[PDB]
Amino acid sequence: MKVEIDSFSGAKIYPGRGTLFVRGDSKIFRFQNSKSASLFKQRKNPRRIAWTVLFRKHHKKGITEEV
Amino acid sequence: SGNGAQGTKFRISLGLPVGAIMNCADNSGARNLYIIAVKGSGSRLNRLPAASLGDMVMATVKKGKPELRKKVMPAIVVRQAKSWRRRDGVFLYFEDNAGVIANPKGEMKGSAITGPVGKECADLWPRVASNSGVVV
Amino acid sequence: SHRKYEAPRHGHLGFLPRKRAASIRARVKAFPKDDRSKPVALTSFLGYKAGMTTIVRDLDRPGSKFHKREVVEAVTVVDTPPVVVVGVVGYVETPRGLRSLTTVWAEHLSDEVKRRFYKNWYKSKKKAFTKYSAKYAQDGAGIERELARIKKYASVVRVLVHTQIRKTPLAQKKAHLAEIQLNGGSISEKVDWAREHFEKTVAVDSVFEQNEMIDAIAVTKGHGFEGVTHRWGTKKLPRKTHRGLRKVACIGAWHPAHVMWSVARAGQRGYHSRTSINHKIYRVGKGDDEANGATSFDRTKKTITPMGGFVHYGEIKNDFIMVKGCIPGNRKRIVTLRKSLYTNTSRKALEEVSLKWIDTASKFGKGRFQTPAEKHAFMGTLKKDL
RNA sequence: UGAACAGCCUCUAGUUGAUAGAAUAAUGUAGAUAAGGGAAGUCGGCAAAAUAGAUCCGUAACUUCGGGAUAAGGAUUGGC
RNA sequence: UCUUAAGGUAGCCAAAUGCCUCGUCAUCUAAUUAGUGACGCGCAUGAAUGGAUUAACGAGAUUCCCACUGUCCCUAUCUAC
RNA sequence: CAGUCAAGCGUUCAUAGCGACAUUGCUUUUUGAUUCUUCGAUGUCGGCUCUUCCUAUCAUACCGAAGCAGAAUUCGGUAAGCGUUGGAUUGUUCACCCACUAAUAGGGAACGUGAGCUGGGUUUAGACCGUCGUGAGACAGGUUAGUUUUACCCUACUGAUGAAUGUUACCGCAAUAGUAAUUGAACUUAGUACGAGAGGAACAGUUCAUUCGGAUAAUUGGUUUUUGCGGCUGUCUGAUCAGGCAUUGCCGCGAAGCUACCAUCCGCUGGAUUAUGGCUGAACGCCUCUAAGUCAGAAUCCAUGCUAGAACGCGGUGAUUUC
Ligand SMILES: [Mg+2]
Ligand SMILES: [Mg+2]
Ligand SMILES: [Mg+2]
Ligand SMILES: [Mg+2]
Ligand SMILES: [Mg+2]
Ligand SMILES: [Mg+2]
Ligand SMILES: [Mg+2]
Ligand SMILES: [Mg+2]
Ligand SMILES: [Mg+2]
Ligand SMILES: [Mg+2]
Ligand SMILES: [Mg+2]
Ligand SMILES: [Mg+2]
Ligand SMILES: [Mg+2]
Ligand SMILES: [Mg+2]
Ligand SMILES: [Mg+2]
Ligand SMILES: [Mg+2]
Ligand SMILES: [Mg+2]
Ligand SMILES: [Mg+2]
Ligand SMILES: [Mg+2]
Ligand SMILES: [Mg+2]
Ligand SMILES: [Mg+2]
Ligand SMILES: [Mg+2]
Ligand SMILES: [Mg+2]
Ligand SMILES: [Mg+2]
Ligand SMILES: [Mg+2]
Ligand SMILES: [Mg+2]
Repeated sequence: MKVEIDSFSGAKIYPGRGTLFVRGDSKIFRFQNSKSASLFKQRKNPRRIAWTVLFRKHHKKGITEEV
Repeated sequence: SGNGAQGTKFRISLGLPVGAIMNCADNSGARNLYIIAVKGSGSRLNRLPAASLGDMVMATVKKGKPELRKKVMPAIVVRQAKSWRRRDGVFLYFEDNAGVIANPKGEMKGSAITGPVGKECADLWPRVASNSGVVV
Repeated sequence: SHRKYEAPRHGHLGFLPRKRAASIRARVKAFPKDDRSKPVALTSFLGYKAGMTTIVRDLDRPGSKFHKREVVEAVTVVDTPPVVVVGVVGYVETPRGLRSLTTVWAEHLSDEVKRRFYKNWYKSKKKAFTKYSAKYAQDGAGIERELARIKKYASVVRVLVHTQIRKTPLAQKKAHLAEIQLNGGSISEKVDWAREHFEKTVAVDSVFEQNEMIDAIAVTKGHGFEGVTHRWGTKKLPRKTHRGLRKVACIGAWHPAHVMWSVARAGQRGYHSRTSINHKIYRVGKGDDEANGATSFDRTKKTITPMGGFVHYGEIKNDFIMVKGCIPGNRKRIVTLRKSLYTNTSRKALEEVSLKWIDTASKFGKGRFQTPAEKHAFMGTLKKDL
């Protein structure tokens, strides 16, 4: 197996979990749950949601990894 | 499935009952497909025959060039838009329903495929696989 | 006139009546055919249904599309603490059916097992088997004679064992006692096996084995009084139906001037005893071992218990049995596990199974992590952490 | 509030009257929500859903020249 | 050629008026006893018994299309009494 | 609907398959004839839902015959265990086409089923047209609108308690009643057998699927009064914080439970037979599956298994009160 990375919130997706979505332009988006999937359907910018990993890195929260 | 069915496929959730209108995904010049039957479907009281990804269906063109109108022809569904569970454990779905035109043997009338196609449909009809651009 | 369009039935006529079961524990109505060649061993076991989970295993089936490729399946986990052998009974065949002739119990009984004999344990003298205990304290006077009486007769020997409810997270505090036929040989040897096992425990790994083909026997989940539409899966009446629509329109013709027994009607649904067959064991867990959920490829020290414990059940501190598919009965219910009645090759009952990874994520919702070590690693430190 | 003696909340005033208690089975009455499809149901789109205010753009056939017409079809609407 | 007092003119139609009839042709549908447009020896249309058309209007009847939806595939759940 | 005879058809040849001229029957799913019951009322067509039964078997199981080389087909037997559909038009029963399927067989149960539904038709009263009648009016001629009442009683059925069997508790037995699984496709066999070629299988094996059934909620989806969190409108509490009201104020997410071929798992093998094909073998010195005897065999029957456990069937076991 290979553990997946969520396209919206970056949360780790384990086998058998979440839903996979293929857009008409052949891009695939994987959602760990219905919560992220629904927000994606409302055109919500991941950068504007306060708990997505993309937001946290962009706002430098818990970024003590790289010096 | 039927004459052109090269191999077997696992069961996938039905998402296209009869009377559904479905997008035409090839270059044959048809715009949409109207389902009137499904090959290999069973019989039951009041149970509408339903189509799934990769199933050969008896379809009819509702929009397109006139020489494709007014006549019935086989078709093969290439996009489902309803989530189904692959035995690897994933639920996946496209954003719309799509299919192509083929003869009873499975030779596609068109020559090219627009948009991605499902891996189950491509693995089952060799001719559809050849003209498919992106397979998932 | 005749039926306009022919349609199959609704429900199963061979599963009548759909009444409540006699007891909360389903009774094994048949045991595997006995062969007097193998060593004396049990043919069943007692366990409790904890919950379901998700497993990842490489399918191995030549010719299939997913041959040597990865698949995801769902299994149920049954807690199986070892049971205590207390008492054996013999059965002599009669032209009127099998009949028990004698019962020989153990000298000492645990507190939990004898609580089954009292409907009010708290206000009681707890005088269970006290004078029967006085049958002991002499060498073999009243007991060995009864055992010999079993040997001279009683072609079929069954063993009375009870669960150790105190080892489970349940607050039941009362044991479950049941019978298991021994399918060894030389019935004189059968009772010898039982007597040596009085006041002694038996682990589940001594009965079932990996990849073995077993069966589940338990009482299903009850649902109380149920309408006909859901009790039998009948067609709902159209929307504009006066006097209700979740019914059956015609329940019988004019003649016979009676309601047939085969017409679906409203009644209690669920809580029936069922015997589900053909369920393959995947893993025989050991409670005295951490990393119960660790496979040869996972290699992480995690037990089968998910984060926050199994929903409505708790933890799996004891030995557990996890079988492919779903078994009848809800969580916290006693379940009886049985050997297969017949030898089945099927090229799928002979399949060898080796797991890859166990879904230990919390079942209390859309769980994301598998271990608090992983959760802390992902989220980093928090305000609760100092 | 709002175009408004519309609907919604409040002041003066007036009531707190309609046998009650305990549970939350089936079938009901009233109100709802439903993945994919979209009338294939049905005698029949019955019922329900969809549209809806205001501002701006645009508006066919036909015609008794008055209408059709809010035709159709589009865009905008908050707070500071 | 017989006959009436006159012999259905202008118009219109399988029309709410046509038995045969599910009339014939075209369109509409994959498929239509439905609908529409044409034909008219029309059982038994037709002129203030008013004929034909008619914009607008209609809680009037009928056909199709778009959007819409548990009407349905196929049922499921929730709340109050 | 089925026989009996057999002039002929069938290249020759009555009976592979048909069969005239005649003649014997069966059924009451047609329509007739009669008026025996009902006019101090048994709710009439059709459709929807549902159960069971019949076989004159459409398919599936196993066989027999051919004008059966193969494939396809036709006739016939045992067979009602299982299934026999989705639609366009019509109120339709009926009918006709489209399409799938193994097939889209035929019927009954007060022409099954209205205190189960609907009311499209027929079949009150309003109204329109055509024909007829001077007229009121008539028309199995056409059209439109037209109230579908009650079950709390007994039985039946599905579920649910329950006295007496010294008391109570536990573990059991099994008389009886019910029963279930069904079908197709693809690969391989094999472009082989067979055939001049054209064409062209089957048995064994594998992967699946159709219909049905019993469960279950790990995942996905649905459901929201968790009124759990957040946001938004109007008003009210001097403002803020926090809140009330708008019959759950509205929207987004939403655990648990319930739930979906919208989700997952599972659905056993033994004997005796039918039709039929055989053995030995007389009757009938020969011959014959039959007369005695006997072998194999169908989705058949009975069993294994599964369900309820006689509340007047039974067994084993623990304890069995002292003002
Ligand atoms: Mg959810
Ligand atoms: Mg129907
Ligand atoms: Mg029938
Ligand atoms: Mg179910
Ligand atoms: Mg009504
Ligand atoms: Mg959960
Ligand atoms: Mg104002
Ligand atoms: Mg006001
Ligand atoms: Mg009152
Ligand atoms: Mg219909
Ligand atoms: Mg007139
Ligand atoms: Mg009469
Ligand atoms: Mg009468
Ligand atoms: Mg009377
Ligand atoms: Mg009556
Ligand atoms: Mg017969
Ligand atoms: Mg009759
Ligand atoms: Mg009926
Ligand atoms: Mg009745
Ligand atoms: Mg009238
Ligand atoms: Mg009048
Ligand atoms: Mg007149
Ligand atoms: Mg009349
Ligand atoms: Mg029996
Ligand atoms: Mg839910
Ligand atoms: Mg012989």
